[PDB]
Amino acid sequence: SKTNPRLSSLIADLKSAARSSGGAVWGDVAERLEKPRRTHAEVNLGRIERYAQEDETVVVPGKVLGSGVLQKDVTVAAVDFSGTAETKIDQVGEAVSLEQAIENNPEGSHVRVIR
Amino acid sequence: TSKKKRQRGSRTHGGGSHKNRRGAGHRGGRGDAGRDKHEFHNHEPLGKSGFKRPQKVQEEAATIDVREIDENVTLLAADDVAEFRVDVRDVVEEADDADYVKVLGAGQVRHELTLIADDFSEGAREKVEGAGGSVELTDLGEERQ
Amino acid sequence: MQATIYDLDGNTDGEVDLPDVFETPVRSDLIGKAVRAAQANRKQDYGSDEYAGLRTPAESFGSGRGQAHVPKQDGRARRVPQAVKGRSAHPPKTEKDRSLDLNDKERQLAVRSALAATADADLVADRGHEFDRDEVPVVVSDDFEDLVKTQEVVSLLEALDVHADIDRADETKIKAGQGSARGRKYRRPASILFVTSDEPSTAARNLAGADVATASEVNTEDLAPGGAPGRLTVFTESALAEVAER
Amino acid sequence: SKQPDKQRKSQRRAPLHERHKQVRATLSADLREEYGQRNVRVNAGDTVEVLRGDFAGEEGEVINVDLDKAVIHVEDVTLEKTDGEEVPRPLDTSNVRVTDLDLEDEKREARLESEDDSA
RNA sequence: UGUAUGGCAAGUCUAACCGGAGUAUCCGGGGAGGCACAGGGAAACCGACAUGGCCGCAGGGCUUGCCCGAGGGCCGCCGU
RNA sequence: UAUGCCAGCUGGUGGAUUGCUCGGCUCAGGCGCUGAUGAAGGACGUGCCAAGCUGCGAUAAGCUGUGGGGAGCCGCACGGAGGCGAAGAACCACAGAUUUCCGAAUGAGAAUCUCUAACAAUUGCUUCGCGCAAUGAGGAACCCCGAGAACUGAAACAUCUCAGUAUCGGGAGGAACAGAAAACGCAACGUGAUGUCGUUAGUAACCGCGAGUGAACGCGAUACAGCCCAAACCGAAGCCCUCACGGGCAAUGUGGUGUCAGGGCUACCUCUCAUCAGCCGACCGUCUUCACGAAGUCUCUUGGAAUAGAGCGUGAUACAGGGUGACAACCCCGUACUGAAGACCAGUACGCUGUGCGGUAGUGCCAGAGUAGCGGGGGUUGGAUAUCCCUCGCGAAUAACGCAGGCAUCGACUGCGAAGGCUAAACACAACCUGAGACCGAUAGUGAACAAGUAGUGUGAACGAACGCUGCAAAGUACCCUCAGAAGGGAGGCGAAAUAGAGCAUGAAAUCAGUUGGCGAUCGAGCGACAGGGCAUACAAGGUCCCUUGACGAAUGA
Ligand SMILES: [Cl-]
Ligand SMILES: [Cl-]
Ligand SMILES: [Cl-]
Ligand SMILES: [Mg+2]
Ligand SMILES: [Mg+2]
Ligand SMILES: [Mg+2]
Ligand SMILES: [Mg+2]
Ligand SMILES: [Mg+2]
Ligand SMILES: [Mg+2]
Ligand SMILES: [Mg+2]
Ligand SMILES: [Mg+2]
Ligand SMILES: [Mg+2]
Ligand SMILES: [Mg+2]
Ligand SMILES: [Mg+2]
Ligand SMILES: [Mg+2]
Ligand SMILES: [Mg+2]
Ligand code: NA
Ligand code: NA
Ligand code: NA
Ligand code: NA
Ligand code: NA
Ligand code: NA
Ligand code: NA
Ligand code: NA
Ligand code: NA
Ligand code: NA
Ligand code: NA
Ligand code: NA
Ligand code: NA
Ligand code: NA
Ligand code: NA
Ligand code: NA
Ligand code: NA
Ligand code: NA
Ligand code: NA
Ligand code: NA
Ligand SMILES: [Sr+2]
Ligand SMILES: [Sr+2]
Ligand SMILES: [Sr+2]
Ligand SMILES: [Sr+2]
Ligand SMILES: [Sr+2]
Ligand SMILES: [Sr+2]
Ligand SMILES: [Sr+2]
Ligand SMILES: [Sr+2]
Ligand SMILES: [Sr+2]
Ligand SMILES: [Sr+2]
Ligand SMILES: [Sr+2]
Ligand SMILES: [Sr+2]
Ligand SMILES: [Sr+2]
Ligand SMILES: [Sr+2]
Repeated sequence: SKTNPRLSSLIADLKSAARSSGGAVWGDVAERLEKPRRTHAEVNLGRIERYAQEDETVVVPGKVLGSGVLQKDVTVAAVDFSGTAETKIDQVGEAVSLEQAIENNPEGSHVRVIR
Repeated sequence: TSKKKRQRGSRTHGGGSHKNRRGAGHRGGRGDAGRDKHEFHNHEPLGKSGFKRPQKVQEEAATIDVREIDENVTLLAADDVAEFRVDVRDVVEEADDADYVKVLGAGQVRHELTLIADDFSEGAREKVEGAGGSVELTDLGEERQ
Repeated sequence: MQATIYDLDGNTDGEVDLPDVFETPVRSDLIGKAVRAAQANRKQDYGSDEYAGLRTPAESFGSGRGQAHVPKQDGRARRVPQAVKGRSAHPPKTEKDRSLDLNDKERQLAVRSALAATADADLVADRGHEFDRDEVPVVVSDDFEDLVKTQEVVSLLEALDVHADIDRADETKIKAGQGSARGRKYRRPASILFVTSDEPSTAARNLAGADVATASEVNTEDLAPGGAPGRLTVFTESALAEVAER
Repeated sequence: SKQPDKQRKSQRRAPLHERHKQVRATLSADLREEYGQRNVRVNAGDTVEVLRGDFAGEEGEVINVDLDKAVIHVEDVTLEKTDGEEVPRPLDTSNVRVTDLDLEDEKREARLESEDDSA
């Protein structure tokens, strides 16, 4: 059982979006967030640079960390970003909260899941 | 409700027969007893292996890969900007208590670097020279002969 | 956001920008953790005498006299846990660490979040406080630190429609249970926290349920008593500013 | 101290001179104005009015002051025994108020009239 | 040594102790040192894949079987 | 229906339960030696009446002085008699008087007494006389120096482990011990007395290389403080006792100088604010005690009693806690604020007096021996070749020399001067004072809330309990009847309550008396569960239930 009220809300909002709109991604991300913290994603930048492409939103079902270089102009969506991660992404792209990604894209289209 | 909290009424508290949880016999001896007899399993084998050199004749090098230096060049604006020039002795942490500084060659070198350190590996040179640049050995690093 | 400053008569005397920390998302689980730690860290070590019940040469007679193998002395059972006057089997021990640790960042985030909960009028009313305001926290001028009388602070809070909270706290409860015999007979609701800058308000401290604090050291406990976020607070203009870099 | 056990201990085990504070009663409006005090150590000879017991409303002279039991005997505030004898009902000075004082002592009068000390 | 939850994250945590104070709580300071950030070798000593290939779950895409396919799987290759 | 079974009712018995806390338990701060000037401890005394406790000592629950305190008092302990106190008692603080006998116990002996002037015994000084002094014994633990197990662990057991633990002998203090490098050895162009705390690290090291055992340098902190002899060169310039006189000590050396920034001596430069000795002598803080100290005891209702409810009002630098006939900031003590005193810090810091720091050149004048070191045998340690120590034997150099830097020898390099000595502060404990508590709450918590180390057991060493609660106030039951009766009983009186009447709040179960309902002297034993009948039932907190008929109608089904 989760103890964070904000994480509980995010999961509920991800579910509401997958059931209402035409998406399967937000319900898939919700299922990984309901799982234990150790299973959650701890993704560094060097991985988003390798597998992501432009005009396709990167969804991290965990947290983005600041190791490595990111050159690509990508919109990265996560539960949280480290202080350095958010700074390094905003220089070349855009660090967006998963809560914003649900309002901007409720259908969960043109999105890549990275772990 | 924990496991511990549900034990009142169980009699044996999960130990099986009440003839079980007694003394060290239930453990097969106290501590590491029988590590070579009845409980030899998954124990490191008996015996001596090797020797140790005296601690004050032991050198401890401070290591850093080219990948760490190269990934943080734009962030290291507090250092020299050449035609980049960086003294490795100022980058590595715990370089005070260490005997010498060594640059190892793991990863890629995407920039043109002029590195100054006490020691370099064969692969640390190949990657800096092959990506257009030099490797400068310190006056302390003049031990290689 | 903007926070309206009030003078000693309760009239609007300008307004200053409400600092960024008051927009920190309310996180009750983290606030509750910081309070649980503070309350546990002031708890004293205790334990029964290490030799209680062991001061006897009592021996068991063994088999033979139709009696249980219980250590006896002068035909009276002793020492063992099942015996009257015997030792306590697993008693409270002094050696036990009754303190809880907390990461500085996790504790600092809780102080910030508790400070932020103070800026929400609905949370403040949900916590229990009685008041007739829309804007919260109550921001008063630095000339508050110069007040000497308690009755003068009453008048200011009556002018600020925030005195109804002290009427809530003007009722002591005589607790159920033996805490009474140990000096913990009474308890009362927590009312208004007064955060100043130089010295804690000597004038406001005796008000029913009131707590006084300073912006350099105001913690999670005085900001959120019992771990419950949203305390009705009054800040000094300089306190509001100093509580920004926390 | 703050501990109840220690508070009652210090009161019940207080030395004779410290027991004077246990036999103090409040002064009337006129006497509070005249001497600048709220209360006084009740003396045998003072006139007092009962404010709380079954004898509430009655006036009388203080006949005895027992420091040991920390109680006073007031005139006509009695209990009738089985044989018919009228024995005094001990009163706690906290339930009593002083209407008139006995100032035969020069030291009690001096203490009552000075602003630096209290009686 | 696991697990659940929470903070921070290529870092993380302070210990003794110091200052403050509302004086055992609490606020600030303290990174000494620990663990992590490279390994292999008794030692001397040497020192690595920020991805080269193929499958493919979830998810996404399309003109609805076809593409992209993190994680995962099978290999290569690299250090000693 | 006898004996009797089950449940209940009234009354016992019993003392659980609930409520209460004069005691404990634990943590924290402060403080900390006593004794031949006879301690601590014990014995026996001591009161108007006095058995226990407490106090006290033949001046015996007390005497004197100063200060505080105050109209009361004569301890625990509420009696009777009597007495003391305004000539200022009680009570508290400080100081003083007295202070029996045994007790280190010291004139000698002795189960607390006795016999004929006593530092007994061992010492130092010495007027060689017990003339002047010292030691002895105690203390909660802490501290230092010695002696030193075993159960146990290794699943046996011997080395190892338990453990330098338990226990024993000796000894100091308020704290001990340690301590100004013959150091370290991140080997350095580096550190710089010592404890202690954190870490270094379960690392190095030990080990039937099994089980196990286990540092240090360094670093970050705490607190910081460095000095004196021996000898060289001087050579009585000196020291102790005494008011003095005078005496004693001292050439086998008192005293000066000096102490690795080596020193001395010789020749010079300059200078001192170092050091050592001595005088003066706190602030602040901390701990404790004390003085002062705001505001309702108004209305109505209930009550035995407002501290309750409703109404009106007040203080607050004070809404901590306690008391008071029930829930109290404003009734009483206190509490905040301010101020006073004592103790500790501390005879310390600062200040002062005096002395005088240091440098150059020359000089083989001086610089601690059974030592350094080697060997035999043991203990101890992580100490391994490379810990520390004991024992037996052997045994050096002289600064131009010597020791150390984790095997030995020689050289180099770096460090440092052993075999003489002193030393503040930071740290341990908890007797003592004070404070605190998510500790216990009378079979708990101390063995001990009570007569508690009490009663009691044992020749002795030693062992060792149980017992808390009337009531607002004793108003603690007058009078009368009965009786062998201060018994008990009856009647009666008090109180809100006696089913609060003395081990007296509440008053469970086991269980007992009486009694109610059900069963019962022809009948069979896990005592019941589930169904269904009899008989029994005040209210309350449950309100359903029966029969004709009718509607619906699964499986089944005439
Ligand atoms: Cl990654
Ligand atoms: Cl090695
Ligand atoms: Cl060093
Ligand atoms: Mg016990
Ligand atoms: Mg209860
Ligand atoms: Mg007066
Ligand atoms: Mg004798
Ligand atoms: Mg044995
Ligand atoms: Mg064994
Ligand atoms: Mg074996
Ligand atoms: Mg050992
Ligand atoms: Mg060392
Ligand atoms: Mg001299
Ligand atoms: Mg040994
Ligand atoms: Mg007991
Ligand atoms: Mg009773
Ligand atoms: Na068992
Ligand atoms: Na270092
Ligand atoms: Na005992
Ligand atoms: Na039996
Ligand atoms: Na503890
Ligand atoms: Na560090
Ligand atoms: Na019979
Ligand atoms: Na003391
Ligand atoms: Na007596
Ligand atoms: Na005496
Ligand atoms: Na003597
Ligand atoms: Na003599
Ligand atoms: Na065994
Ligand atoms: Na055996
Ligand atoms: Na061994
Ligand atoms: Na009263
Ligand atoms: Na030897
Ligand atoms: Na050395
Ligand atoms: Na009892
Ligand atoms: Na029936
Ligand atoms: Sr089990
Ligand atoms: Sr056992
Ligand atoms: Sr074997
Ligand atoms: Sr470092
Ligand atoms: Sr008395
Ligand atoms: Sr009494
Ligand atoms: Sr930190
Ligand atoms: Sr020093
Ligand atoms: Sr020497
Ligand atoms: Sr009992
Ligand atoms: Sr015997
Ligand atoms: Sr009667
Ligand atoms: Sr049968
Ligand atoms: Sr049908």
